Amino acid sequence: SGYGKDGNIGIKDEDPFVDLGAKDAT
Amino acid sequence: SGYGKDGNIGIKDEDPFVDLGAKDATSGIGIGFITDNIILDLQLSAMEKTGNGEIVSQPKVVTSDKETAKILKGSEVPYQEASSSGATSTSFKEAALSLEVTPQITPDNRIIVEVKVTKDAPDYQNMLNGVPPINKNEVNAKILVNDGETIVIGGVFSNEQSKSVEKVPFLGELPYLGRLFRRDTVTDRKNELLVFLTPRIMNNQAIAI
Amino acid sequence: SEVPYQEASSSGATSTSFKEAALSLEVTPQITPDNRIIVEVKVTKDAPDYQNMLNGVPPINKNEVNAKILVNDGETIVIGGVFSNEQSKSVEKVPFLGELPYLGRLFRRDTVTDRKNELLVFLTPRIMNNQAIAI
Amino acid sequence: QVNYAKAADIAKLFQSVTSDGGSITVDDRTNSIIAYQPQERLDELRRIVSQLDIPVRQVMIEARIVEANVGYDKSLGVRWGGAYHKGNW
Amino acid sequence: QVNYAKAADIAKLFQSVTSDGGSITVDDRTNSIIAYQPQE
Repeated sequence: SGYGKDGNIGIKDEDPFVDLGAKDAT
Repeated sequence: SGYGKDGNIGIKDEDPFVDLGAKDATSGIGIGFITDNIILDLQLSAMEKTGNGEIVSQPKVVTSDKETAKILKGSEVPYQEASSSGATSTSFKEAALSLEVTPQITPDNRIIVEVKVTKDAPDYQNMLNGVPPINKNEVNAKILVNDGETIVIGGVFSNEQSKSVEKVPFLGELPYLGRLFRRDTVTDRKNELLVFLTPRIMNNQAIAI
Repeated sequence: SEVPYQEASSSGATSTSFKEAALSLEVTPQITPDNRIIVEVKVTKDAPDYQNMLNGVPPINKNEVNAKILVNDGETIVIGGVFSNEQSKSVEKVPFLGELPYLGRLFRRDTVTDRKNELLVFLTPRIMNNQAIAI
Repeated sequence: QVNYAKAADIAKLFQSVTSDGGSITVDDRTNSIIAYQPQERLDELRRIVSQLDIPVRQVMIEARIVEANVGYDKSLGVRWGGAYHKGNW
Repeated sequence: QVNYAKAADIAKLFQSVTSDGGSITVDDRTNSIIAYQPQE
């Protein structure tokens, strides 16, 4: 996982066009 | 089970693509997984964090000789205890950088000055409206320096060496597996603070003024 | 504008306090012949507090210098001022991947912030006696 | 004029000088004492004044705190459980 | 000049000396006592 703008795609692999869009809104 | 970033795949074997993904979300996870023959998960999860903050602030104050002058650059952290039966502790105090100086000018362009040099800062618990530990770094003292001259009124270096090791003794004993069963957390955080000062006599201009 | 604190404490204390967070100059100039003044000046800038507007515990802003200084009338000096130099670094890194040369940047999270504000106060007194003597 | 000598100290010097055996003027702004009094007393006071006109002595104090804590804790739970023959410690 | 000797102690010494049988100057900054009094 990143930190400055934390990201760890496995955790939300537990959860692409919709999830990443919002996740990556930043 | 690990410790620094604790992991023990048997407990969540009681509970791979979904569980490990979240489990292993953490900064540093090294995942080895077998699932096809058996699900046996072996991860080394490690974190290294480095943060350096340096703040250098210099306030300049023009003061009469043997008189106090004060520069204060801050905000006033209060405490509002409104205690009905006669006490209204609408207290406040400014956590401001400040210099409160009473310089005495001696002929060779020197000053013996009583200087309060304070840095303070609003408290989390105060902003939390809890029990507020406001920050205070303050030196109060009278010292002599020439006008052209800078001295370190004071300063402090804080050297932190912290080590925490968690280890199953038997597996930790194993040479090839102890690293894999010894959890080491070492943190060194060291902050040093130093205050300089230089007084430039304005009499050089004030006598001419 | 006058930032108050209303502590209305039934049994005899009504701290209907207020205080104006106003820019201000409170000057007591003494005029010396060569068009100069030794003045006791309160130079204050203060400002309404978020927590006060929040009705929480209010840290109002205060930048105030109180001092007596001598300048000629035609003359501006810096009563005071301060530069604040902030250097902040925060790095978060999985050690093993951070170690990797090509992936450490991809596994080392750097946040560096430098916010530096400097505040300075000048002053110049122009004697109105030049007009007040003629007045 | 004494920047480094306290005016009160100089006054004490003259007072003791009087004890030995007389106009004093004290200037706060310059910390300068002008004394119109017998020459001998004046000179004695001047010499003492010279001693008094000494800079306040600053010292830099560096006291360092060193704390070292080393900790070892081991706990062993040894466990034998079989319910078939109802033997379990 | 006595850095290690208290000025009050020196004053007590002179006071007892007076008890035996007289100008005293005390310097706080240097802790130095100048006394103009009989040589003995």
